[PDB]
Amino acid sequence: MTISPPEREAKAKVSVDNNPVPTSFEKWGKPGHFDRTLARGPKTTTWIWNLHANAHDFDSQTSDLEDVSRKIFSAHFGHLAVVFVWLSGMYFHGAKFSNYEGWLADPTHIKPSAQVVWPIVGQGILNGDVGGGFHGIQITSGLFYLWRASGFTDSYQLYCTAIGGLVMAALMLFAGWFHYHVKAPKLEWFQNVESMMNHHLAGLLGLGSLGWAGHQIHVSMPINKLLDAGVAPKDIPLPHEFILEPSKMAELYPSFAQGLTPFFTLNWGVYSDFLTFKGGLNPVTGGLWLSDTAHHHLAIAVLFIIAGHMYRTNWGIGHSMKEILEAHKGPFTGEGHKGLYEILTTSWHAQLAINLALLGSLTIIVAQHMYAMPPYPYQAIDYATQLSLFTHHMWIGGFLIVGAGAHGAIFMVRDYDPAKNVNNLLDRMLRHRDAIISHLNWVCIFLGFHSFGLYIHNDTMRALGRPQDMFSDTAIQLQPIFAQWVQHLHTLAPGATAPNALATASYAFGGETIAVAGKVAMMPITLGTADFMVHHIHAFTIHVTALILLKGVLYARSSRLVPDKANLGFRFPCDGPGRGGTCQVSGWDHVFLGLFWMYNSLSIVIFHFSWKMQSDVWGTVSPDGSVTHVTLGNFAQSAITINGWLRDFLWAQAANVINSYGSALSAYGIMFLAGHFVFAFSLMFLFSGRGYWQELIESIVWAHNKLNVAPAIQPRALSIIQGRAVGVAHYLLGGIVTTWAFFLARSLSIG
Amino acid sequence: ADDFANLTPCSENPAYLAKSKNFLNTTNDPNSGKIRAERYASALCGPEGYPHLIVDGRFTHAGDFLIPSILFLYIAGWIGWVGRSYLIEIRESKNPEMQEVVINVPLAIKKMLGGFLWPLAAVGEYTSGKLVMKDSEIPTSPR
Amino acid sequence: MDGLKSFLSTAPVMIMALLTFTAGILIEFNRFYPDLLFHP
Amino acid sequence: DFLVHHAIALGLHTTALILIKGALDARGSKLMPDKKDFGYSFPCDGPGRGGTCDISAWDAFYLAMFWMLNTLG
Amino acid sequence: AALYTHHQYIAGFLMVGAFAHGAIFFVRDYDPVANKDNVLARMLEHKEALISHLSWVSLFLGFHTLGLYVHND
Amino acid sequence: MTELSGQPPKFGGSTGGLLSKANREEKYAITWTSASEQVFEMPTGGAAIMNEGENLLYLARKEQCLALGTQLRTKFKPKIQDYKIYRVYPSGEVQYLHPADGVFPEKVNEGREAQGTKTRRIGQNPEPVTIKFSGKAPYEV
Amino acid sequence: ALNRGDKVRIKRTESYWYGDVGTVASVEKSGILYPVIVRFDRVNYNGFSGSASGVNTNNFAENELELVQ
Amino acid sequence: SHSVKIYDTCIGCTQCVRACPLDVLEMVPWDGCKAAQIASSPRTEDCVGCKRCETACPTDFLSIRVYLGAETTRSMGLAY
Ligand code: CLA
Ligand code: CLA
Ligand code: CLA
Ligand code: CLA
Ligand code: CLA
Ligand code: CLA
Ligand code: CLA
Ligand SMILES: CCCCCCCCCCCCCCCC(=O)OC[C@H](COP(=O)(O)OC[C@@H](O)CO)OC(=O)CCCCCCCCCCCCCCC
Ligand SMILES: CC1=C(/C=C/C(C)=C/C=C/C(C)=C\C=C\C=C(C)\C=C\C=C(C)\C=C\C2=C[C@@H](C)[C@H](O)CC2(C)C)C(C)(C)C[C@@H](O)C1
Ligand SMILES: CC1=C(/C=C/C(C)=C/C=C/C(C)=C/C=C/C=C(C)/C=C/C=C(C)/C=C/C2=C(C)CCCC2(C)C)C(C)(C)CCC1
Ligand SMILES: CC1=C(C/C=C(\C)CCC[C@H](C)CCC[C@H](C)CCCC(C)C)C(=O)c2ccccc2C1=O
Ligand code: SF4
Ligand code: SF4
Ligand SMILES: [Cl-]
Repeated sequence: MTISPPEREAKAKVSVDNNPVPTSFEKWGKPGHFDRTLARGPKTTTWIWNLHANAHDFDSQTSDLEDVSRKIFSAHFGHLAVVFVWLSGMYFHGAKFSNYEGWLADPTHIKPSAQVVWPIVGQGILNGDVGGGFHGIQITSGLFYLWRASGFTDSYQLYCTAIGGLVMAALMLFAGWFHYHVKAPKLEWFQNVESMMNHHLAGLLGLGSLGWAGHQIHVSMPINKLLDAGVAPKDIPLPHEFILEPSKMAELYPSFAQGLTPFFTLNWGVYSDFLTFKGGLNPVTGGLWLSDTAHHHLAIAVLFIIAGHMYRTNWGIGHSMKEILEAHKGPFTGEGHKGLYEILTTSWHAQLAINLALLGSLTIIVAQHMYAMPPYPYQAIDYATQLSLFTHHMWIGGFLIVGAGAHGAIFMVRDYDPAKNVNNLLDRMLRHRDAIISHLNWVCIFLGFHSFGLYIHNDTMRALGRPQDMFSDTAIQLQPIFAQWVQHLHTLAPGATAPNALATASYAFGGETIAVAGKVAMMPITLGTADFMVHHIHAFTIHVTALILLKGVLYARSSRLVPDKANLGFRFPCDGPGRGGTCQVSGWDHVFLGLFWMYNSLSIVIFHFSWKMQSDVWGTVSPDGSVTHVTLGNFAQSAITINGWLRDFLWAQAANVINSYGSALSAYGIMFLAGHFVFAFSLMFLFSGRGYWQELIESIVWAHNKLNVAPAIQPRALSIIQGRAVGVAHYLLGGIVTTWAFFLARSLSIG
Repeated sequence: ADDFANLTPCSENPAYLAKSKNFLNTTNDPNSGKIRAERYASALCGPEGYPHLIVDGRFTHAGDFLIPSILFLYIAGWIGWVGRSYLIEIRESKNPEMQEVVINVPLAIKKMLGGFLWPLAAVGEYTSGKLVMKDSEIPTSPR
Repeated sequence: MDGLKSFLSTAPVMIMALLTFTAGILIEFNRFYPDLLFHP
Repeated sequence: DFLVHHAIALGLHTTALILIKGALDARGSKLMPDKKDFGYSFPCDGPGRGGTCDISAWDAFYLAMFWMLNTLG
Repeated sequence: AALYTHHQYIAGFLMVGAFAHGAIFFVRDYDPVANKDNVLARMLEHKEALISHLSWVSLFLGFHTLGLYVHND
Repeated sequence: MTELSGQPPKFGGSTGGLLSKANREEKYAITWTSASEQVFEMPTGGAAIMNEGENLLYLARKEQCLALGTQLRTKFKPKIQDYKIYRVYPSGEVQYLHPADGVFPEKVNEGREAQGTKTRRIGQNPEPVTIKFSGKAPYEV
Repeated sequence: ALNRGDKVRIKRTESYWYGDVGTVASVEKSGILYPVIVRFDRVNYNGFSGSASGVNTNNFAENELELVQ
Repeated sequence: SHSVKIYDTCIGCTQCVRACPLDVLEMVPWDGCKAAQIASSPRTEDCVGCKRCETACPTDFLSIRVYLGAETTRSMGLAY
């Protein structure tokens, strides 16, 4: 019994249990309380690791689906509160430790900074001179550009935003506590997938973009209209003045003189001065027209709100997703989607696999769309922000996708019920897993031979003094003619298949060379032989990662080698040295290998992005009109060999990282070496096995017993699974930190 | 006599003098570089102008290793001795693993505060037979 | 309650508290007496 | 030269540690008291008794080869 | 340069092989009753101490050499 | 071993079943009776339906048969413990395999002769040097 | 000769607790090869990979236990 | 085929046989332990060497030992 509010249901499907778990601190001092195999306490050091390994494995703690659902819901509230703390921290550092107003007054002669370092042990050198007398660390997160597009002009608004973010974090934390301990919703409530979808479509995504269209129209658009006109930020009215004095809007947008009447009478064209379809970019800032983005958010809101009405809830109108799914079956696929509604309404891991896959794919789509259609003012000219945002979203997407593989496998081991999947899509997938995987295997072999092998052919031909026998734009050509054709279609579209659009959706497809200040923001990104070869590298590495994770899911129950793999679990090291050796058959080990292959794929993607943008897009433009690129168009002739990537990309561009000592970039050289060290360190865990280390520990325990200093909690070597987890965690950390230091030194040292 | 001829005093070394006129400020004190120059002008520099530490054991360079060595050893013996003492004391408490994982703050602080006498404590445990164990009473693996 | 004190005396909390205290010690010593390569 | 000599000392001592500990535990340890019955080289002893990957003396040779290459580097 | 590198690599391979075959001896040829209490068996009898002190000097050298290098960096 | 009887489980097929080894080398059979027509998991992937009454199923290995057997006796509300596993050769010879003497091997049964028993401890194996240049290993002597 | 509560040191060589000390829990009847049951404070390695602890009890013969107490 | 030996420290807890996924082992009458039973390995031709039995053994170092030997179609666990 804690706080007891009235009730708060209004003929709703809301159903809760009051006070199921009392608030108490005792279990805080009882570590491992949630696991029966842990509650008694430790006896060996393994006990510690598993305590962290199983902390969020809510299935393994309780068999009750309702309690698992409640734990998940409150954990989501806690995670949202963490994200709120982080975002308010960003806004606070923008308010109190940034040069934001100074940057806003003159964004072409000052570098954004929002982290000041204290002077100690010499590290004060990291406070590089970023312009206007400001000294700090140059940020590449694009926070300043977002804040300018939103219409921030003052430190006090950022400070108020940070305070609101802290209050929101407190609210989320209290909601998590409240819905686990005070009013915990029943399993019947979570399974209302139709209502949840209606609300997340019309309410979360639809009303979200509607309110943001409101802010963009009333705050972002007039304020940026005045900012780009050269008006000093202090002379611009505050956001609320345009709402108190509507004549300001009306003189910035004459349609406002007519008000809301054109909206309700379907006379929308009157609004054509602030709801636009310009395309292209803003000539002053290099970003997307904010009016275009406001019209975009308005249309997206209408779309999502309409979508939020498909599913039936309390009123007979709408769809049952179970019915729809059951109706989709064909002569090739047995019972079709029968059973999918029951799977996705009783299995958290199935939902999480779907959602991880789609959210990772979306994060990648975000990187790809934001680089070529730069949405924020002055982001495209800031090549460091451009590179950093692209690569960051890439990595997040890749990790989410690999997690999707993990949770497909966990579904197969823990929630798949064969009596509920008789001759449906999942069952037939299991029943021809061999065809699927043997073919994916062969496609990967073909894609590797005919992508990487082309590079090896070129390296060997060039070394043999035989340039005319290479795959290149000047020899044996591999032109990507379909991508060229679609680029041409996009360039012709404003005048034919997109009449009411003035410019292209993106200048990468072709057209003018948009440059702000002396640097190009965007220009046609042409595609040739090297681009063909690297796109097939991408297809190859993606296919191999998919091969690994899909094999992990489809064989998690069994294989010809191990027909009872399901009984062994999702996470386990092997089934012994027998059958020739069965190490790494688990779904967890497939995730473990897919991590490395995803890292490979994304490393190549981001290297391709960096080199192609530095060679053929980015650069400085003379007042005569001509363009001079950062790496002088070297991609076409150098990216067609492995030696070209080793010398003209890695070797040439690493000069900034390795010479960073003695300047504000010194920390990037430090972390370059740091990533290298962590990568090398991971090889100890990956190339060895725990038996050797357990024996070494035996000798060291003898040393301790000799002086009567051996611990009661006996030291054990890491488990096989944990050895692999540590190895891969360190491999990814070291390699990614290496590339991060490299990229930041490079993109910050190239104008 | 002419020992360490390959090196010269930093106050003699002209490269050190040129670089020390440019010693950066490591803290907020606008004199940190100047204090550093004055302080390091006492060591032995090399042709490049950086100080070189002599650790062969001569007391004229005792501050280059001997004094920090003594200091570290006192502190490290302190840490190890109080840790071992707490580890011993837990063993008589029925469930020692829990107090290894959930620390007995009062007992551990009592043990930590009494560590400044760890050399004499270790000598006493050596003479009394508490420090070292016998071979025939320690578990070993097959040979 | 006893639970909160026990949680505050767990190995991770205790080790991070000791590490933070030692960090403060070393940081402030090098703030008021920096650049001690050796003993004068 | 001083620093790299101590790096060489580390490399020599670590490779010797791997090799000597493999040799001395080749006949048996507490993880495998009967290891001499299994021979110099064998895959492992299975996921039991905690897991026993790279448990043989051949495996110690294999692990020490990396440190040999590192020291030579 | 090539001669020095060549011979040092050959010597590293030789050293690793010598220790590998010491291990193989212990696996295949060692007679504990004929070498009873002699120097060989006595080495085997305190193998914990040998391995442990090798581990200690390895840790010593590693910690402090990496520390000096990273401090200088 | 006379002639195997029993309906095949109701199943639409899969790619995970028998290969060339089954006809060239050897295959395996498992029979069992079920009180009801009911769903079970194929060790080769997917779901199948066992018939009410007798059931006869062919698999590629002995291990797949024993995995199906554990599933039968540990994953159905009334257990299925009457399953029999046979080895089948291309000549047609059928070799009854499991349960070997009509009694599951986990429980003692009179009449079984100890195989692979040693009258010593593991630590009492002889030194390998004492048996070198022979064909044996310390556990074989 | 052993009784419940006796502290004994293990002498089996191949046993995990050779040189370590356990306490006698029960003594089985004659005709059995290893009648003396000993319990230990330190678990052994027993368990599949990743298991929290191990087995802390084992049977021995009198010639394998050395009375300490 | 792999070799499977059963030494006299067997307590006859039957976990040997319960863990075997290929029915290599049996419980046969014996007299060395209280349970009056011991493990036997009459069908090592079907052994694959997964080591589940030893993973199940409780005695201080195993009473059942699997030594991998001459690899066959059966011992390599081949379905083809
Ligand atoms: C002071 C308020 C309070 C109290 C005393 C309790 C009491 C209890 N809770 Mg509850 N809970 C609270 C707040 C509180 N909760 C909040 C705010 C949430 C929303 C996240 C939840 C959601 C929740 C769930 C889902 C569960 C519990 C459980 C439990 C029980 C076990 C707790 C434990 O394992 O040790 C204490 C553990 C910790 C303190 C974790 C350490 C902190 C983590 C590692 C990081 C911090 C994240 C944090 C939640 C958010 C960040 C804060 C932000 C400012 C950055 C226990 C009786 C569990 C249970 O019922 O056991 C069966 C259970 O599953 N609680
Ligand atoms: C329009 C109604 C609505 C809205 C806005 C949401 C929104 C959300 N839901 Mg919810 N849900 C709803 C209805 C709604 N739901 C219903 C009817 C059900 C029952 C079927 C559920 C059951 C459900 C479950 C089980 C879960 C969610 C979760 C989530 C969150 C995950 C997505 C996210 O993090 O996005 C972005 C995040 C934000 C934008 C942060 C803002 C969050 C605040 C609290 C929302 C305030 C809006 C509110 C209407 C006030 C607006 C008025 C005015 C200020 C304009 C999200 C904030 C998941 C979650 O995270 O749990 C906490 C979760 O597991 N929903
Ligand atoms: C959630 C986002 C959001 C928010 C909260 C606001 C908020 C506001 N807007 Mg804005 N706006 C938005 C989105 C948003 N807008 C979008 C998407 C557009 C693009 C279409 C606009 C374009 C816009 C314009 C052009 C104007 C505003 C104006 C205003 C202000 C006064 C309007 C009002 O609320 O009075 C209350 C509204 C009413 C009482 C409506 C009643 C009038 C009609 C006749 C009723 C018809 C309703 C009926 C059910 C439909 C049937 C009609 C049919 C039978 C003929 C107000 C603070 C006005 C302003 O003040 O300018 C600064 C103004 O001129 N907005
Ligand atoms: C919304 C996304 C999401 C959700 C909520 C889950 C949920 C869950 N996952 Mg999953 N997964 C995800 C994404 C997600 N995962 C991703 C992105 C991946 C790819 C890496 C995976 C791969 C995966 C695997 C392989 C496994 C899980 C497992 C689990 C379960 C246990 C959680 C746990 O391990 O506890 C505690 C968490 C930890 C101990 C993490 C500590 C180690 C991290 C990686 C260090 C990170 C370092 C840091 C980021 C940077 C360095 C800082 C440092 C220098 C200080 C849990 C139910 C486990 C399971 O058994 O499922 C039932 C498991 O086996 N997941
Ligand atoms: C550069 C190192 C390297 C290389 C060459 C490979 C090679 C390969 N890996 Mg692999 N991998 C690596 C590192 C590497 N891996 C690491 C570190 C890991 C740990 C995570 C993995 C883990 C891993 C997994 C889990 C998988 C692979 C897969 C594959 C295969 C993909 C199919 C393919 O590319 O077909 C074509 C082969 C090539 C492109 C290799 C180069 C061939 C050259 C260019 C031509 C050969 C010339 C000629 C034959 C020379 C003959 C000389 C003459 C004297 C005989 C492929 C053969 C996947 C697979 O098997 O897919 C089916 C698979 O699932 N890898
Ligand atoms: C692991 C080997 C190692 C060693 C040998 C050193 C050694 C040193 N480093 Mg370095 N460092 C290392 C690793 C190492 N570092 C690494 C890995 C990094 C990267 C993070 C750094 C990065 C680094 C930087 C950036 C700096 C140093 C500095 C220093 C010097 C400062 C000494 C000092 O603070 O005065 C002496 C300090 C004390 C006496 C305080 C210690 C606290 C005591 C215990 C207080 C308690 C008193 C107690 C009662 C004892 C009193 C006596 C008692 C008996 C009565 C010193 C010579 C600083 C310097 O000035 O360089 C010359 C400097 O700025 N280091
Ligand atoms: C850069 C790569 C790398 C590193 C750092 C190590 C590290 C080590 N190895 Mg290893 N090894 C490697 C590669 C590496 N290995 C590879 C590729 C293989 C082939 C598989 C092996 C195989 C191998 C074997 C078989 C053995 C070793 C041994 C050792 C230890 C030697 C003693 C020593 O140096 O003491 C000092 C330790 C270090 C310098 C490393 C730690 C560095 C960190 C920074 C210390 C600071 C702690 C840090 C702050 C912790 C907080 C983390 C926090 C941020 C989350 C040491 C810990 C031997 C051993 O165990 O000796 C007893 C041993 O038997 N290695
Ligand atoms: C760059 C692209 C241009 C190059 C063309 C390449 C042609 C590729 C082959 C055509 C696609 C075949 C799938 C649709 C054909 C199709 O779905 O037919 C329909 C059929 C099922 O139809 P039903 O009548 O059963 O529909 C009932 C549904 O409700 C589901 O229950 O699907 C199957 O039979 C499953 C077999 C899929 C196995 C084929 C997949 C092979 C993988 C390779 C595909 C590469 C595509 C790459 C493009 C991104
Ligand atoms: C007391 C204590 C313990 C244990 C202590 C024990 C048991 C220690 C045992 C030590 C042993 C057995 C041996 C030690 C041998 C030490 C040697 C041989 C030191 C040699 C050093 C030399 C030759 C130094 C020389 C240089 C001299 C200074 C002579 C110069 O300028 C530099 C330089 C390097 C030349 C614990 C572990 C239990 C608890 C800890 O807190 C402390
Ligand atoms: C300085 C000098 C000098 C001196 C010298 C000396 C004194 C030295 C020697 C040296 C030495 C002395 C060295 C060494 C080394 C060693 C080693 C390197 C080792 C080894 C071994 C191995 C490798 C193996 C082993 C084994 C095993 C493992 C087991 C079984 C048995 C056997 C043996 C096989 C003089 C004065 C003269 C001159 C001048 C200078
Ligand atoms: C080195 C190694 C070990 C030994 C590693 C061990 C025993 C882990 C040692 C970790 C120490 C005890 C903790 C140090 C790291 C901490 C988690 C970091 C905490 C730092 C805070 C105090 C700030 C294995 O057990 C192993 C197992 C399987 C394959 C490979 C390997 C392997 O390579
Ligand atoms: S090597 Fe390790 S993972 Fe592989 S089978 Fe042996 S014990 Fe298992
Ligand atoms: S082999 Fe070991 S664990 Fe299995 S029944 Fe025999 S004595 Fe018990
Ligand atoms: Cl080249």
